[PDB]
Amino acid sequence: ALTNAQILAVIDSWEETVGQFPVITHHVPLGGGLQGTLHCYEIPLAAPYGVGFAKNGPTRWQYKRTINQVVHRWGSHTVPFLLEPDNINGKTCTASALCHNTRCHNPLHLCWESLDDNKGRNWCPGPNGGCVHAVVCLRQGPLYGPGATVAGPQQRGSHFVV
Amino acid sequence: ALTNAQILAVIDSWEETVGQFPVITHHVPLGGGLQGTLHCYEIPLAAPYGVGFAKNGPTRWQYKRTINQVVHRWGSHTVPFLLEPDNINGKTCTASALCHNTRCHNPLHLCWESLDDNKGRNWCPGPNGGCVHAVVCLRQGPLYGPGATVAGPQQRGSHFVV
DNA sequence: TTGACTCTCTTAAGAGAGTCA
DNA sequence: TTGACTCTCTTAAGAGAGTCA
Ligand code: NA
Ligand code: NA
Ligand SMILES: [Zn+2]
Ligand SMILES: [Zn+2]
Ligand SMILES: [Zn+2]
Ligand SMILES: [Zn+2]
Repeated sequence: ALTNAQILAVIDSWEETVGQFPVITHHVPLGGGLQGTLHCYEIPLAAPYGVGFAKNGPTRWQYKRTINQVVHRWGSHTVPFLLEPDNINGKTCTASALCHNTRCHNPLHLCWESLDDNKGRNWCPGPNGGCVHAVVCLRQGPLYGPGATVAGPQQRGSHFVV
Repeated sequence: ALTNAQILAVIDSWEETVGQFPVITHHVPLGGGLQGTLHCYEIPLAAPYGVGFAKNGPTRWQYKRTINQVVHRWGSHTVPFLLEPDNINGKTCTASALCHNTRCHNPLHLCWESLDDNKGRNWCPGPNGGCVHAVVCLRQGPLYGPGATVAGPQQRGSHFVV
């Protein structure tokens, strides 16, 4: 809600509930042929999910609290960042899952950045493979690699140059 | 159904028309602090665009040919790949602009790959900065870099471990 | 046969808000 | 107040199809 005290209360309440979510260990590529371990705090697959949480889509949830008899609701991954600017360079700030695990709500696996930065982490080589993100990646992106291109650049005639 | 000859004729007509688009020289980052040159053949900003071309959206165009009284239409960037498979690994193949210049229709600047591979090139370090794309990038992606993250992973209490 | 417009849809990273009990 | 559902929207890389003359 409006007051700093109320916001801190929201963050602390959210952390307590998510702190009780099942902790699941995931072993992950770091880049450079190295492997690491992440501990994700995963929201349940079906109701009940936890105090204040409800599912609004297959892998979308919201956190709800009643303050001053008014209902305040936020995207379930956004709560750690309620005290942060909600935009940057004219772009909306988004909750960005460093572990690439949508059910995870571990705030140590989340950052707050533009949707472009967020998406781009899917192709990052990872913290031991050359990641240059200022807020460093926790793992190599799931989509990093040579790709599966069907056809490359080509022309039939002689009208074009690179 | 259009024959291979008819399809080849469509590709030849497209190349002949696009080859007359204005050719614009762009200096671009290659990665590794190096600079290169790309020559883009750019569709005009407003009508007329060229024989067979029409704008269906702000930066979307289609190419149309009528053959034996039947109207055929294709996405304007897809024509170089009409003789290629149209899906791979169960994913639709898409025209992927290696020059990251949407108005460009230079077929030497296009490849044919899944939408995920396509998008991921936005963050590639480039052909001289460590690109691992099997069909190599022509330049460093416009979104490669440290990013502009507003807040990193953090907790208020002690409920979480990484 | 052709040009110049119109509209809506896909994907996978993200969101807001309403209806009931 | 709290829980468990419903619906649609945003972005930036990509698409298909209709109307009229
Ligand atoms: Na993400
Ligand atoms: Na692209
Ligand atoms: Zn996680
Ligand atoms: Zn990274
Ligand atoms: Zn180009
Ligand atoms: Zn590349």
